[PDB]
This record gives sequence, structure tokens and C-alpha cells, in this order.
Amino acid sequence: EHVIIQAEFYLNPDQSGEFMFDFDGDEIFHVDMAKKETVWRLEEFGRFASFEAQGALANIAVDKANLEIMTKRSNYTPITNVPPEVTVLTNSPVELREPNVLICFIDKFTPPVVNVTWLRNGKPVTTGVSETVFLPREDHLFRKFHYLPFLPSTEDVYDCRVEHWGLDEPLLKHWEFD
Amino acid sequence: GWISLWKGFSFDTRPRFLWQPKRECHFFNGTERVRFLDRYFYNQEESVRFDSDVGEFRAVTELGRPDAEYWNSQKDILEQARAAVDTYCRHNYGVVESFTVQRRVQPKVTVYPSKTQPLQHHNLLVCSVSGFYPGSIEVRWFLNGQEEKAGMVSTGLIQNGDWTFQTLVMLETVPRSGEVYTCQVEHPSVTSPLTVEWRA
Ligand SMILES: *[C@@H]1O[C@H](CO[C@@H]2O[C@@H](C)[C@@H](O)[C@@H](O)[C@@H]2O)[C@@H](O)[C@H](O[C@@H]2O[C@@H](C)[C@@H](O)[C@@H](O)[C@@H]2O)[C@H]1NC(C)=O
Ligand SMILES: *[C@@H]1O[C@H](CO)[C@@H](O)[C@H](O)[C@H]1NC(C)=O
Repeated sequence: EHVIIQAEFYLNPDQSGEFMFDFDGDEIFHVDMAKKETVWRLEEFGRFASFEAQGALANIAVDKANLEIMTKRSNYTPITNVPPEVTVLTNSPVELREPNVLICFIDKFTPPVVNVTWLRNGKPVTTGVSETVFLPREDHLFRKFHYLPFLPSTEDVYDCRVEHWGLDEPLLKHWEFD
Repeated sequence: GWISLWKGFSFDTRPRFLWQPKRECHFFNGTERVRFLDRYFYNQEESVRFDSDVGEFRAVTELGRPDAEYWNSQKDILEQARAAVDTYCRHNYGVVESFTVQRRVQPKVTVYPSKTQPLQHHNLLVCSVSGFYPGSIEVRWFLNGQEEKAGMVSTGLIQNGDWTFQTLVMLETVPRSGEVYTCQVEHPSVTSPLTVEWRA
């Protein structure tokens, strides 16, 4: 029993579009719209399969034209914001001075527009951080993961700060060694 | 192989408008039984759907009613959709099967005491199971050959987003000397169960 999902979206007025394949909840690849490029979630995947990113660029164009038809047909009914719920966890049990990874899991939100910042002791961090694209859910909200490799210690505390139009205030989820 | 996409068919406080195509391929017993769905979502609301088990397009809301009727009248569009289980689902299955259906990553299992709150003596044994794939897993606690079934809390299956999973299963217990606790893990990456013992 397995499920493969081709999930796309186009968002107005932001003019944002994404295209990705999902296998049992994990991302196989997405298409970098700017770079016209297929980006495999694990590098090894590209050594076993291929995808023409041009086709995804063409699908996004059709998605845009379909969106504008349906926007007019709905008399410009807008989407209801649904704010995310945010969880910060580690890749594995945390041991001091042993490298680990902080995961910021942003879940159950729409539209797929979010601002995410890692904070160490209140200061924004951008070194080594990575992120996924907007992943699908069965209830058609979105998921997203942000990652921050870190060296655990008693001195550093961490926050994942998440901004979304459905939120009144920035959502900060704390992490510290216990 | 080359993954083929499904092309589909044609129909700050300022408002947003969102279009979400979803092309689903559901596989049962490999590609023995396959189900294809072509789903179109406007602002999180499904408008029109093709379900291969139905054989024709159906409007989920009134917003999709024109396109379901028009697409159902087109012989060529309809036969493209009814063929998708073969031209699309079964094709992509053969392309990705070796590194998706067959992917197996072994869990790392560790046991350590913990505390529910600031207390003096540990009142939790934690079985940490991390880094495994796929997500199907069973974690059981044993106390000297007797399976402890009461007093357990689990995080549930945690998806790390990087093709690995994680789970923690806490056993509520103040360990007594001479007690041997066993965490047992069953996962398709190993042929036998995994066991990790902890002693007070
Ligand atoms: C979009 O508005 C269409 C007309 O504008 C309004 O007309 C009525 C409802 C009134 O409120 C007036 O002040 C507005 O200008 C309206 O016709 C359309 O309804 C849809 O199309 C009609 C022809 C019917 O099929 C009806 O069942 C539909 O809902 C409005 N669209 C929607 C999606 O509601
Ligand atoms: C993200 O930050 C930019 C810059 O201020 C802002 O324009 C945008 O609205 C923000 N998005 C949110 C808060 O969802």
C-alpha cells in the first residue's frame, strides 16, 4: 500500500508556484522555478531517475490560467487564512558537544506563504540552515520543515520564529538542552 | 527512468487566491490494484475530481460543475483520464520503486531514564527509536519477560521530512534494583526484533 502525489500550487497575487512529487508523505523532488531545475530531496535519487523540469514550468502556467478563471467565477472569494502550529525537535537524542540538527516543523497552514527565522540566544542564524518547499497534507493545508545543524551546549538557547498572515503575533517555539 | 508528470486539463492584507492540483496514485499490492485521482482545489476547496474507480469527472462543489460536464462530454479528454492508471501511475511506480518502495533504513534504538517533572528519582524509561525508514514500526516495553502494556506514552510517528522517522515511547516507572527492562523494536529493515536492555 503506497501513495504517490503530484502536488502543485499557484498563488495570487504573490505569483508563487511550486511543483513537487510526494511518496508516502516524503518529497521525491521539486522543481526550482527560477533555475528551471529539478531538485531531488536526496541527492542519490537523481542517480536512479530523471525529470524534465520544463514540463513542471508548463504545468504552472496552466495552473495560473486556471486560477484566474476560477477566481473570477467565484466572484473573487479569497482564501481563509489558517495559522500554522509549530514544533521544534531534534534529529536524535541530544548529547552535549555531539553534532545534532534542530528541526522546525511548520504544520497545518494555508496559504503557502511563511517567514521563518532561526534564533540563537535571540540572534538570527543563517549558517548551514536549510528548508523544504511547501509539502501537501491530506486536509490540503501545507507542511514545511526548516533545519539548523547545531552543537548542543548548556550556553545556547534556540527559537524558531514563524510569521504567517493567519497569526496575530510571531510564533516562537523554544528549544534548550535539559 | 523518466518520471512523467500529469498535465491535466484546462478550465499584507490584500486577498489571496490559491489553486491546488493534486494528482494521486494509490497502489495496493504493488501495481496489482492502482487508483488514480485528478483533483483540483480552489482556496482549499475541492471543485472537480476524476476518480479512476468512478470512470468520469465529478463536481465536488458547484464551482466545478461546468468543467465536470464539459470534460465528461469529450471522448478524448475522458479516455486520457481513464488511461492514467497505466500511462502515469504504473509508469512512475516502475521508475521510483527501487529507492522508495524498497527503501529500508535501520533504526537506532537507545534507552535512558528521564523525569515527568522536576523530581528526585527518575520516573520514566524512554525508548528512543530514530532514523528509520519506512514509518511502520512497533515498540514494546518488557519487564522481565512480561510485556508492560499499562503506563506508556508515545510521541507517535514523527516524520523528520528527510526520509527518516523518529519515535519515543515512555514507560512510567520508578525502577527498582534487580529489575531488567527491555525495549523491543520491530521494523522491516531487520529480520528479527530488536531488543535493548536497561538495568537499574
Ligand atoms: C457572482 O455574482 C453574480 C451577479 O452579481 C451579483 O448578483 C446578485 C447575486 C446580487 O447579489 C448582485 O448585487 C450582484 O451584482 C451572480 O450571478 C453569480 O451567481 C452565480 O451565477 C448565477 C448565474 C447562478 O448560476 C448562481 O447559481 C451562481 O452562484 C455570483 N457567483 C457566485 C459563485 O456566487
Ligand atoms: C514576510 O516578510 C515580508 C517582509 O516584511 C513581508 O512583506 C511579508 O508580508 C511577510 N510574510 C508573512 C508575515 O507571512
